[PDB]
Amino acid sequence: MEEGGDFDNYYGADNQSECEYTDWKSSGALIPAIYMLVFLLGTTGNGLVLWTVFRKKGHHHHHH
Repeated sequence: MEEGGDFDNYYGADNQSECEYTDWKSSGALIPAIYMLVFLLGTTGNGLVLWTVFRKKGHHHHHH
């Protein structure tokens, strides 16, 4: 029974929107996980097999 008569435009309704109830969900108690399961599957995967082969080549970085 939230009075307010007509014209009731709710107001300050943002008090129930993505503002400070989802971003602060954790921050320091949730990232250490997703960043732990994506650490061995977001870099260790590959992105390297090329680097190593980048110092070899066996030419001159050219192929015109």
